[PDB]
Amino acid sequence: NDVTLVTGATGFVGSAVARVLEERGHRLRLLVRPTSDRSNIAELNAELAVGDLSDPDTLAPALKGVKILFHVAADYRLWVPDPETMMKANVEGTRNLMLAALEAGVEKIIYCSSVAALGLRSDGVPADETTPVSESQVIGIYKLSKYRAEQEVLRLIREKNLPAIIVNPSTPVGPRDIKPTPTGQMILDCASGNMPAYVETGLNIVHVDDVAEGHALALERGKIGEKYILGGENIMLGDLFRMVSQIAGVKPPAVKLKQSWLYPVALVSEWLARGFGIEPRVTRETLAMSKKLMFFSSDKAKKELGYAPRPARDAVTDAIAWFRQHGRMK
Amino acid sequence: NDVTLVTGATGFVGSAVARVLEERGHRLRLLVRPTSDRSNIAELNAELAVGDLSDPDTLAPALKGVKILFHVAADYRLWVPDPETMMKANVEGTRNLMLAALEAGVEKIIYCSSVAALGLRSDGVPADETTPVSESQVIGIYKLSKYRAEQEVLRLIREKNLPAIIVNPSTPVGPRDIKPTPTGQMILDCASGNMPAYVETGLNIVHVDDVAEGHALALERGKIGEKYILGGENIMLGDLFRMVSQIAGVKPPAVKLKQSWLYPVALVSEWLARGFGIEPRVTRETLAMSKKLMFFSSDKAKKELGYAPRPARDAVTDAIAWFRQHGRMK
Amino acid sequence: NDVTLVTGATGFVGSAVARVLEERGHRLRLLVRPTSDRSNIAELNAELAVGDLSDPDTLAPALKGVKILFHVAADYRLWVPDPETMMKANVEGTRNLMLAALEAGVEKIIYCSSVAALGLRSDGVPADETTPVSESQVIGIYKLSKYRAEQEVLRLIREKNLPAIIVNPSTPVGPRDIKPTPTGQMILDCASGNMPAYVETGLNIVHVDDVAEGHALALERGKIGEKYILGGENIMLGDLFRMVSQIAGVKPPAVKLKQSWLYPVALVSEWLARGFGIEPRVTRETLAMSKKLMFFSSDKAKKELGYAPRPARDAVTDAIAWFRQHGRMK
Ligand SMILES: [Hg+2]
Ligand SMILES: [Hg+2]
Ligand SMILES: [Hg+2]
Ligand SMILES: [Hg+2]
Ligand SMILES: [Hg+2]
Ligand SMILES: [Hg+2]
Repeated sequence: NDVTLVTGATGFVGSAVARVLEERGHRLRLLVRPTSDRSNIAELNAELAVGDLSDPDTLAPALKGVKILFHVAADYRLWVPDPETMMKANVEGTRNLMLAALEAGVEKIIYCSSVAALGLRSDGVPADETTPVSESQVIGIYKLSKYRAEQEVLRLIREKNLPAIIVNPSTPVGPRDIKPTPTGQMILDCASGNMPAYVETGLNIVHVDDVAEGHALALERGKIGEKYILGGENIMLGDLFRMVSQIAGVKPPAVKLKQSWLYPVALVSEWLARGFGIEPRVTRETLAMSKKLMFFSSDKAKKELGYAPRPARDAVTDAIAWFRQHGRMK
Repeated sequence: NDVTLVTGATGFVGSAVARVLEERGHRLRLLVRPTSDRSNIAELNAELAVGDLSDPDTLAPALKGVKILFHVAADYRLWVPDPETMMKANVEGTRNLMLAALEAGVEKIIYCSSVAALGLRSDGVPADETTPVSESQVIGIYKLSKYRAEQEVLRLIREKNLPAIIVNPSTPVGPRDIKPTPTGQMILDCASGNMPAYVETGLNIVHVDDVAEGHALALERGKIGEKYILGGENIMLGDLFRMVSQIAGVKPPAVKLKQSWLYPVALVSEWLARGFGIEPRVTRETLAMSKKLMFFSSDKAKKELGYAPRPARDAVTDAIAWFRQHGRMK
Repeated sequence: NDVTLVTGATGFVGSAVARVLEERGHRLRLLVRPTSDRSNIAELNAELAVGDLSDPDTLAPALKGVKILFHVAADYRLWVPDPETMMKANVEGTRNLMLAALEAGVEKIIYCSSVAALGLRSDGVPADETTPVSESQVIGIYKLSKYRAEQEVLRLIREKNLPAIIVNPSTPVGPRDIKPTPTGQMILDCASGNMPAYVETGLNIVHVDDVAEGHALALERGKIGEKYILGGENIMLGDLFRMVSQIAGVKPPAVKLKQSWLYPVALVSEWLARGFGIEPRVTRETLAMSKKLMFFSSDKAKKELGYAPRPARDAVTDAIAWFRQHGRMK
């Protein structure tokens, strides 16, 4: 009657979301995989349900007696040999979960999505929940997957009155980055001195604990059918590495490749594929999309939810302090 | 009773075919998906039906009262980040549409397929509808998708009495190339003096209005179960570029890369994959297939349907003009 | 119920299976695909059921009156342009087949899997049936495919009482390598003097007929539910080539690339991908997995089954002769 189910709780975001809910005193049930590793888990007094999103039979048991569902992705950019197969399984998995929660009579669903599902501006002014997005401008399987999944949730919200509120975190950094996420691995390589080169670009960094808190705020004050960007700070990658290096007491990376220098590679790529009669993975048309800065505003969640992200330097600082104490810099 | 249905009408080939059928006085229904840009369409006075091939349930309404179906590929050679997923949708969609059309009692189906579904020769004698082809000779997802789709149409002709005539256009060029098409893009790069190199290739260029006409002609004179190639001119790529440059009044590109110089990249490609335990995208064997000239004959369509295509010059000349009037070039 | 059924008999590994089953006086029936060139079923005394693992309906017929089933994948490491689609087809073709075998009352099933489905050691001690594996450790699609299909067969064994014994060959070398197999290609490139360089790995080479023997020996002495490695010799790739070259009467390749030299290539690949916003196909984590020697122990098949394979030397010798006689060597 009173159970909060969170999925993806072994992940970086999932577990931080779980901790927040716990300190707010929800009764937790955590869906985990048959495989799965309960390491940043045992910390939580929590019911554990075992299940798997691709098979709707194991989900009803887990959603019995559940009032509130937080759907958080199991991983965050987990590399795989089969990316197209993973995108189908993740899109369908989300659909099964959403339909199952609907069927079990869950009252409120908070769906964790991502800025990767959202649109971009070209003039370098930060994008928001209103920026138009089209399938034809999405560039990789990671983003395409987040885009398709988010579109599924919006279809179910409209066609079937799914009581879902959507959250779109930017790129979370912070302590407890166990696998390291890709952004963690970059911060680690850099803090360690072993990152000689990099390709410039723009991203938005957000403390993982702020993402977490923002999920709780969406449950408390968010409106069914709305998306809310959960960003922190719009930062260039060079500036990020400047901060990492200054905090870690090390030399910043020597080599900065401008994105416009990838143009020739794009061109060669188109010529190789043509010459071989295959599809290029990368083209000039590809580069012109990925050139855009990934800059987002969190103003909608600021006004509408009282979301208060701490600055990017705080997230980077904690992530490094944690990496040092936990042996990751060796 | 008497409606003509046309899919892919927003695309380059689809809308030409649509226009041709209107000057012939057919009543048009356009199968369309929900976000489709309505801009290429407006000039037609057509019923629009929103429907999605991947799903049988949506098609029966779009087929009520339809005497004639033109199934034209939604896109032409559109790069995607999920080529295999799109292949599944093209192949399954075409099956669905074809079953739904049997179930709705459609009297004629013109199926738009491509020379990419057909077999190639190695003596540089132009191939035709008769050239043998086997699934294992086909080297990219794009050609494989078209080969498999056509096989399905052939199966349903043979097993379920599907009343389909098949049309196999070569590579269409001309006005109204809005995206543009990858070939229009080569036209553009070349016309403006920024294609410094190209890999020698041979292909077959057809005026996009000849493809559209050929489609109308196949309905009026073609026999159920027959494939007809709708080509124009077989031309080497360097000759196509020398022609483009002369028309645009610039210097031809002067760096022509032989295909055989790709060997060492194909070698390095196999060894790199082996060293990383993955599948190479490109092998020595791929390269032997890519070598073959995409030369084709339209003799069957000229003799059986009256098809009278124009030279490549007209196609390229018309493309450049349009590109000029609508600001893609000077 | 008299007939021994074998799929993939047209394959390199099937062609060896039948041969050995003739030598044993099983009454054989060979499942065989409508296309597939029937070259190795040629003068075998066998029934000729035509079928396709993709749909259950061609199977009910071919299975009827069959006591013993050997399921051998027909394509050994076949490069394709659609590898994830092929993995789906191989997993489901195996599920279908196994379900049809239940129906038909088959007593014993011999499943051909592969060491690719198994775990690997980091220390370079040969791994065995017992070595732990998880999905996330798995490096390429071929491996993933083999892994998933076996995880399927293990499920049917467990929960539906599939009467299957599992066999895991290492890498087959010998006569009748038609495509060839990627390894056969490496033997041709080597035997002809066309291999300047190679990356150093370890491999387990097994005479293709010893794999055949192993299949039969598994039938006659092996427990339901158990796996059996069917290997030969663990050798470094370099020694393999010295071996191929001496037998070919040619100079060995003299460029041996260390595995650790790919590390900057992995790095470059991660950066180009980040810059182009696509998923890297190869990363430092990939490289760490693929560094491991593909080394395996056959002790279990030796003890439970009296498997006694020959040295790798014989395999290479049988294979080169075959190549020479069929006119594929310079
Ligand atoms: Hg997320
Ligand atoms: Hg650094
Ligand atoms: Hg077409
Ligand atoms: Hg040019
Ligand atoms: Hg096998
Ligand atoms: Hg060699």
